[PDB]
Amino acid sequence: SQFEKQKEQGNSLFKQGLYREAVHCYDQLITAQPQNPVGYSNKAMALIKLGEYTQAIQMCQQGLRYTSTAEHVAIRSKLQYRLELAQGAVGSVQIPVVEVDELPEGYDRS
Repeated sequence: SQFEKQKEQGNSLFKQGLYREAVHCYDQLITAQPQNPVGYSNKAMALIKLGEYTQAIQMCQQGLRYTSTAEHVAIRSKLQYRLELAQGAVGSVQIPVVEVDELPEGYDRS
């Protein structure tokens, strides 16, 4: 029986820029024992990273149910912090980290 092993082994994947795998690395906590907010303190940060803010808020309000104690004194406010920003990014973009652009097909050829 384990929990932190599968989750921590994807904390890097969440930071590699391939977030689709990183969602799929924190979902097993919400199914192994959802009685812990940490399962909603990393998925709740990778769903937003693809653009699924709509699903991230549906996880923030399901992790704040498990921060009733000092074992999660910061997660108690990190799911709120992201909820407090998902309602302004589910249809807008002012915190991008992987956006891209090209030339106007008329640049100075240099």
